[PDB]
Amino acid sequence: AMNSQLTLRALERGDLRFIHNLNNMSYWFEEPYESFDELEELYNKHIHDNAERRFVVEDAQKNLIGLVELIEINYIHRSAEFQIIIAPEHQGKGFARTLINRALDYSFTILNLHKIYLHVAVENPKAVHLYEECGFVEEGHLVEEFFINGRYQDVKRMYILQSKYLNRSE
Amino acid sequence: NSQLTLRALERGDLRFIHNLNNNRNIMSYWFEEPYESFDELEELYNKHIHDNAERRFVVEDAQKNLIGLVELIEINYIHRSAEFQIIIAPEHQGKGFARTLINRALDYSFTILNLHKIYLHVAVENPKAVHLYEECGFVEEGHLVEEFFINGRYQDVKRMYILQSKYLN
Amino acid sequence: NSQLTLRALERGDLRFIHNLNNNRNIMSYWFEEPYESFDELEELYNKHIHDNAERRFVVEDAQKNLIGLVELIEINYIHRSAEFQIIIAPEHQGKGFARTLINRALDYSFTILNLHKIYLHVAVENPKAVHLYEECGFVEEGHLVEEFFINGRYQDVKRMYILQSKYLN
Amino acid sequence: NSQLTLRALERGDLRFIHNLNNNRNIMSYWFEEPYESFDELEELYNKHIHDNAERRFVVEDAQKNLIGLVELIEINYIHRSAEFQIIIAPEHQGKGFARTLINRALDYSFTILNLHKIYLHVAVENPKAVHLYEECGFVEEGHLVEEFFINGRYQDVKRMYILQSKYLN
Amino acid sequence: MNSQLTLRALERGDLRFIHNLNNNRNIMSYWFEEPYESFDELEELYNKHIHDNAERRFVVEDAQKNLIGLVELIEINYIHRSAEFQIIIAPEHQGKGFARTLINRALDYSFTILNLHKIYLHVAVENPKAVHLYEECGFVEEGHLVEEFFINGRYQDVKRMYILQSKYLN
Amino acid sequence: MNSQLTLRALERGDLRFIHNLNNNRNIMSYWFEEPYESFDELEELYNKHIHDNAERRFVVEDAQKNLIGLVELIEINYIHRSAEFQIIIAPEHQGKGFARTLINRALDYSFTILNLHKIYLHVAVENPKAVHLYEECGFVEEGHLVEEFFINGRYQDVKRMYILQSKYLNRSE
Amino acid sequence: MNSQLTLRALERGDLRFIHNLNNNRNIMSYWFEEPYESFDELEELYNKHIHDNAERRFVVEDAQKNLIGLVELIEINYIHRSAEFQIIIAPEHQGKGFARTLINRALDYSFTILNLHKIYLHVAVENPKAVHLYEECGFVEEGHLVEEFFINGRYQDVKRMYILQSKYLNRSE
Amino acid sequence: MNSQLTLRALERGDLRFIHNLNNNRNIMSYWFEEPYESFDELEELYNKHIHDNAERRFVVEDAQKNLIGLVELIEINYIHRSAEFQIIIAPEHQGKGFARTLINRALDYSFTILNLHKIYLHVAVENPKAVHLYEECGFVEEGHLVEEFFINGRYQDVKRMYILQSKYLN
Amino acid sequence: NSQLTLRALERGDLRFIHNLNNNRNIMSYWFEEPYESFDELEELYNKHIHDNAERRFVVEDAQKNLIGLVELIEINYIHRSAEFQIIIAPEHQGKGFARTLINRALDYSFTILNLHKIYLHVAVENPKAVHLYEECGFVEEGHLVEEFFINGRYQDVKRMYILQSKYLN
Amino acid sequence: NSQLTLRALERGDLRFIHNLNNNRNIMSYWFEEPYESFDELEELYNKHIHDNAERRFVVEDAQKNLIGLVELIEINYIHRSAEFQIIIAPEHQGKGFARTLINRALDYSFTILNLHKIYLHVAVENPKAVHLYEECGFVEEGHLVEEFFINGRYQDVKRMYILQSKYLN
Amino acid sequence: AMNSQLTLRALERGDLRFIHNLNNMSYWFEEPYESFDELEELYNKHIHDNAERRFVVEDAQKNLIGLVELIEINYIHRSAEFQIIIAPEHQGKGFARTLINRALDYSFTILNLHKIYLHVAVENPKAVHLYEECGFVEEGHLVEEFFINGRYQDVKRMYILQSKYLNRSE
Amino acid sequence: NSQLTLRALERGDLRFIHNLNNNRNIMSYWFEEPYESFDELEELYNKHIHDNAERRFVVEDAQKNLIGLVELIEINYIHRSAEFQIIIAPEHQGKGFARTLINRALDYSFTILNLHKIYLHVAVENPKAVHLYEECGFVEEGHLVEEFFINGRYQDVKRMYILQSKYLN
Ligand SMILES: [Mn+2]
Ligand SMILES: [Mn+2]
Ligand SMILES: [Mn+2]
Ligand SMILES: [Mn+2]
Ligand SMILES: [Mn+2]
Ligand SMILES: [Mn+2]
Repeated sequence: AMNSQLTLRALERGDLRFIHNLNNMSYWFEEPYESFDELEELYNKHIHDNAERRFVVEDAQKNLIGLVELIEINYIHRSAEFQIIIAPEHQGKGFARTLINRALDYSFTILNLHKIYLHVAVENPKAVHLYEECGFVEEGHLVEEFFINGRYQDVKRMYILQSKYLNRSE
Repeated sequence: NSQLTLRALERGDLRFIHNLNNNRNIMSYWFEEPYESFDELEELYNKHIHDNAERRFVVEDAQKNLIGLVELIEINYIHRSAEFQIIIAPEHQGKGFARTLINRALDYSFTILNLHKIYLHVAVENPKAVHLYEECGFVEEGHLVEEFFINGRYQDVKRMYILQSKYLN
Repeated sequence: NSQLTLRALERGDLRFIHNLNNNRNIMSYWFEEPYESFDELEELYNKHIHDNAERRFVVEDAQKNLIGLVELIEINYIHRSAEFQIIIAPEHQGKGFARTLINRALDYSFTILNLHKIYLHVAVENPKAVHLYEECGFVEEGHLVEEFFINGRYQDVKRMYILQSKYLN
Repeated sequence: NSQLTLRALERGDLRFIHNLNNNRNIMSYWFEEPYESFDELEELYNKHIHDNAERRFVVEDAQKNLIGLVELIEINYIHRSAEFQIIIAPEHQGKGFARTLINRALDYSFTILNLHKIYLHVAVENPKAVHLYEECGFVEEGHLVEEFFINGRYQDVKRMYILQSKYLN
Repeated sequence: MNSQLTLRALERGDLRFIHNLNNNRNIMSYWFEEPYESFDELEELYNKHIHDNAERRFVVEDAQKNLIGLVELIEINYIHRSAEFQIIIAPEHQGKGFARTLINRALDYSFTILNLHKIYLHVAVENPKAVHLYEECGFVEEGHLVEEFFINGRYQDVKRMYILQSKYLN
Repeated sequence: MNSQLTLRALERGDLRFIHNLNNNRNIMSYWFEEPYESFDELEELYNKHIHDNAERRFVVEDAQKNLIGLVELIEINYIHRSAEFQIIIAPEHQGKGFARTLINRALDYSFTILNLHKIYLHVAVENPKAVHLYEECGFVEEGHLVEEFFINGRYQDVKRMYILQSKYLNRSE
Repeated sequence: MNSQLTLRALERGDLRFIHNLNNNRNIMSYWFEEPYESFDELEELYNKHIHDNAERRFVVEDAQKNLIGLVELIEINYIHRSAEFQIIIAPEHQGKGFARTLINRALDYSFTILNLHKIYLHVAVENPKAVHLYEECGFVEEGHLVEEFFINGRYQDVKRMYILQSKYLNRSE
Repeated sequence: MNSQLTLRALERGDLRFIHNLNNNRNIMSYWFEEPYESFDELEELYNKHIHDNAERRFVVEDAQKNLIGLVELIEINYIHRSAEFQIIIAPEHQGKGFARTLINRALDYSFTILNLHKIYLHVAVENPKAVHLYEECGFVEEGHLVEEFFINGRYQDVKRMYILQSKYLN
Repeated sequence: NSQLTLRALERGDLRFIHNLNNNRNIMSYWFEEPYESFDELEELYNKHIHDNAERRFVVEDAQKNLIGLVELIEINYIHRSAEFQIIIAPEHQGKGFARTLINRALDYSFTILNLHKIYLHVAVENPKAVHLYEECGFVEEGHLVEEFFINGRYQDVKRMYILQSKYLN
Repeated sequence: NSQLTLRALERGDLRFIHNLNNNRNIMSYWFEEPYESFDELEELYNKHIHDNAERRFVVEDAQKNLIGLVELIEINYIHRSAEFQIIIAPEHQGKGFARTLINRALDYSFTILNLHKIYLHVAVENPKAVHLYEECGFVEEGHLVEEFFINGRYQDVKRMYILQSKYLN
Repeated sequence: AMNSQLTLRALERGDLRFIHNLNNMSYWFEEPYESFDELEELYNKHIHDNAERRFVVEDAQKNLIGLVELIEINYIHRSAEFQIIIAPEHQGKGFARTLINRALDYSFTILNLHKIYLHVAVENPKAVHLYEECGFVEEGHLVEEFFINGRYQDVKRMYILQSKYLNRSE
Repeated sequence: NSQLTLRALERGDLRFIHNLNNNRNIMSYWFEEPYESFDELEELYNKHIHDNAERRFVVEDAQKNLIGLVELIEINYIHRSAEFQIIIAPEHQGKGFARTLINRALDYSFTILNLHKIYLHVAVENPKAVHLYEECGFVEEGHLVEEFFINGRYQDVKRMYILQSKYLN
């Protein structure tokens, strides 16, 4: 209900600590990093690169809630992959749908992308169902795609198109 | 209105420009490069300090409150033309400052930069703004079809111009 | 016409581009920066090699003769638009190539770059050119007043556009 | 087929890669950056020489004729996967080299790089290619909707994979 | 009042004052023949030309260190031994009789320290009182430049006036 | 003859010629307001100012590509829209009547391509023939600069002469 | 008094003082043969020449750390083993008898630490009191340079005075 | 012979000749007050000081382009308007009467082009014939520098001789 | 003596080093380059931070008072030798520290750096110092004639060495 | 012991690392480059930030006291091996933390980095350390003769290893 | 017998092709490379680095025979690892012992190292025996150290000391 | 002997210097940095072109054959001293050139550089060389014990000097 006070803002240098705290292997523009020091240098290097865009999510009190990321952005095919990360202490408060809507809205009314896709573990059917409710549809079931917790797991690939998100209600 | 001033934009004004871009909530550009992050804006600012293709001015009142921004872009010094954009901070909209800012901009453009022509774009769906520009002496020279993707759809804009010869009489 | 090809511009083609600019005898630009000397053109070329705001193609025949140039400029990948200019070498003007080149340019723009809109400027005093563009599907969206200083006086130009939806159907 | 060899790509092979890109006539990429001119390709090459994310092999015969190219991209060394593309030079298409190249690539991927999975994309509108990949042991894991803008329209592609366990048994 | 006016070499800390002088005057200002508007541009042009001898500047102060004005020598040529001189007095100090004193300080510097041969200046034809003041200080008209400067919405004529080292020293 | 004179933008390969022109004249030459003497200094000043718009130069060639002379615009200011012009003809081509043609080419460029408002030049007071030539091409004296230049052992006066875009373009209208 | 004068190598924090000394003297000052006027130019010339051995400078302080003056060696050549010396005392400390002491410190440094062979200086012909002071410290006139320097509106002559290491070190032996 | 001698600005292609002149002369040579020995060092000092105006050099050629000598102006000061002059004639061209002509060319350049006020030079006290030649060309002794230069195993005295622009021009 | 420690020199110690050089009143060197100003010393320090030809240590007591400096220079890792210099601050001279410092330096040189030989120079006119070095195991290997210009005249110095084999037994 | 944690090393930890190196009092290395001063360590740190060959973890308790350091060096990601060193701060030596740290390191090495082998070196003259490692599951694979010059003499060290298969069963 | 004509020379840029041909995963200063282009850049980067030293082996006719490498050189411990690689076409001609002697001689009479060690596959007992003949002694048997041909293999670590190689005959 | 000349070393002589180092077969240094590869020598050469601490001269005959090298190193311009080394190419040894080269070097050192003292090192085991130096006026000032590791063992060298005052009489 009280998701009204969540704001998105473009990621900046001061947010790197938070990003570092969030990851428990991460990448910055497809380059791996572990230390905050490496992340700092990778950040300076890619500041003008348009292949990935990030937004930190804050509440009215400026607490850092989570992160919205678009990666693999291609401006000819007009597509991007989307990932959302909510800080542990803010999980389970119902913010996810709101953040997903903000991300799609940005992608489809500002960047003018045509398609957005994402990956979700097959073993997290609750998350899969949440994405289906937000209008995503399964386009793939990737077999043994990611090595997580000691074994290769399958993931769903789900997408939504700009035409669908914008004209859903017409 | 009499106490509104223009001053050349400086690094310390960038936070304000960044705030104007967040509230406005469309993609903003610095020397034709889109920016989102304050850090990207700051780097684009340092890179183009010596570039004359765009010039910007902040608008302040007698008390130094930041009112808005005046921008000249696509400046070409052979054809002597430029595009003009004006942005008033939300809290200062509706107070009658617009005409004043437009006059300041034209005055600068035509009595200091010595430009020949100034043009601007205004949404077709904002006929009040179109009418305001017509009152300040601008005339429609084009109706650009599906020129800008704004708020989820391609929109048409009027292109309006005024010439130095007209303004200087 | 069937044997005309477009190929991405390369450093070795700059001599040709420079020759086209001399006979045309108007101020030429490379990424919105004016140039006159071959050396300035070469340096602007090296500087903008990775810049996606402009794309150029040389036109060749089956025998590799250099026919002309196709340029897309002001490319904006959010609004998905670009401005188009075409230049045919003097000795190849009047051979019927223009329509073919225009089609190749639109095809590239709309089936490879995935742009939404392409526009161009054409002198009002060249109504034959205007008519040719109308035949290829372009429509006037503006009549720009005293937009360009050409041959000693400010001239009006038509601004003409075509949309991807129209060209693809 | 027995006499086909793979060799790690070097700067001298860039001409060949550029030639392959012209015939295919869709936008090509070098480490996810698009390029059209040989000059752009050469610069992107110098820039990514130390980058592990993509690896390429040129295919030659006993006489050193250039047959084609094998590319692994989006290589991830933790998940141990990569995307595979194969490009055969026009003059060598239809001669039965494809299956051999595919086998060489899988062998390399699975017995030398020690990858776990190899996947590829194939246009839904090219069912003969899809069928060939199914014969080589690939299986469909996705049907990507309107994934790529190719020839004026968004097209669907199949995503097909093969696992190291399957190929090695 | 006038005996206590001093010239001192312009320094980085004075640029704010120079910027304020440019805002009040409200015509396009130049630094090493490059126009500037923003304080940032002025500061970068200042850093870039610190070792360039084609222009030299001095701030004018009183006994209490109030900033009175600026003296500039530009187009300095050390073979022909000439330079252009410009003087700008802050609004609040105009009309107080400082000008003649500043002009003499500038000529003294030019002719007894830099060893220049000639100093010239430009003065609007529409400011005959200024022209006459320069004539009183020993300058003579050598040209009447037609529509030389676009100032305040129109091309204006300016007098070009000069004085020679031999005249000022004898 | 004069119909066949062409202007082209100066390029690096023309610098030898420019250097030769400077040696014959035998007075101090400048490139972007910096004096130069050696070819090497000229070449480095050329590389340094390639993208600087305050000066523009053109070499003059005939139908056979012989190098005839040089046209320079300096002190170009794009707000006031003015520039200084200098023309130099190679010794062996002086006295063939090319000057007026080159002056027309320069004015035409300045006023129909760069869109400048005013062009001025300096001419030695002791070269009244040159002053007269400039007056015929439409220039008018706007100053007589006293002891402006140290040339050949003494300070000399020069005329400053100008012409406006309105006059050159619309004289006939 | 003079026993308590110390020399120390010039440092960045002393540049304000050097700048103040230049303003009072009111003639053109140089740093590594480059003239400077603003503090900012002096600071950049200082940063640029930090590792340049052609000039060396020392500030003079008293027991209380007040800044008294400056000792400079310039044109140092380590093959010919010579250098030019200049000494500048702050106005408020002139006339207290410090000069001879500073000159001795400078000679001592030059001849017992740098191992130079010769030290020379310039003194205005119109400052015969200074010339006499230098003669007392062991310097001898080796030239009377005619119209060498343009100072205060006219070319002035200066004496050039020198002293050799052998004389300063072994005079007493 | 002498009417056909020309001065031209030194260029990179002349450095081999300058290096040969330094080897034959067999004393330590300087470029912008820095000693050089190797051609490589000379070439780097040349590149580094191309835009430095404190020294200017000219090679002397005959009608057939044979390299005759070198004319150098050093310690050029554009406020006091003075410079030091050095002339070096290639061994095979010494004794042919070129010197006076070269000296006049150098003074002419200095005084009718650079607009200098004074030119001075150094000449070994042990070469009174050279001293006398300079006196004939209008130079006057202004100093006798004691043990100024360590040359050929010993400190040597040199005369310092000067000439003024007013004298040479009148 | 037991409470004297050696620690690797750091930027914050440069003031102390500079103070030692002023009272000693002879030309000092940093990596064979002479210095006088603190600023020159600081720049030489930044430049040679990774240079292994010289190593320095400050000597402190239990209370962290700065006692002196130990320097190894001309370090050659093939011949395995180095030159040693030791400087004790004026106020700490005559307290018996010298022998202790010499032992610490040799210990470092021979048990950590693994050098084979350490040598030093000592003025012939300081026979007390020479005798102290002989007591610590050094032996004269040369009497260098007029090696150093010090206090207005060329002075002879003894060169004294000790070998790792001797110190370790 | 239960409350000991490992945390990836950062720039702010360099002081601590430098303190550990002073107490050990033998030559220390950062990516195989020796260092003594904090300044050298800081420069070597900046230089190797992107280098994968060594990884470090600081050990803290619940209250954030700095206990020690765990280092993996000579990491090879193909052969999947690394050399391990552990350093405990003097004040925490002898309190029983060692075995716990060793277990944490093996666990990390074998369940997170997926290494195959971990080896270490231990002085032959420190048989209690050797015995402790044998108890933790390491086995001698070499006795390296006169491998390290430590405290004035070349000393032998045991090389001890443990394999992932052994630790995980 | 005719090993007398083998020469060692320090590796230089032109030898990189040969080094590239020799490797069938290699490293340059412990940094991995595959392409010749990467090797070129790594070469430029480490030219002044003393941690590794390489020598190419040539015959009288300048054929490239092989490579001698010292790596992990530490100048405090005074040790290094040695590797020798003979080009396929030159294997089996008896050159190895000669190259090993050249390497030890260099290491022990020029670099002044104290110890040299090497690694040899346990499954290549012929090579192990050759090294024992040249004076090396086993100091370790590394268990499952290297993944070669589809499985982890054991390797011997063998060393020789300077004192032994130099005084063997006394 | 009369026709032997010195000339300042230049880049084109480096191959010769490299050849001299290969035949001599001991570790060579350039500005105290050891070099082996021609590429390392070339980079050290470019780096120290402006460094005055060492000066070198090649020796040529009338026919331009390269005879040898004269080097002054450790040049100090305050103490006015330098170390001298001379190397004659193998094929030119034994022809009586040595005395001549020594005289050329001393002459340069003492009549051009104005040095005060020149010293050199000569193996104790080469008494013929020692005697030659004594004949040219040098005197032993030291017998350095185990100073250089040459040919597998530490060797002693004589240090010999001569002063400018002596040579200039
Ligand atoms: Mn990707
Ligand atoms: Mn634009
Ligand atoms: Mn100017
Ligand atoms: Mn000087
Ligand atoms: Mn290692
Ligand atoms: Mn040394």
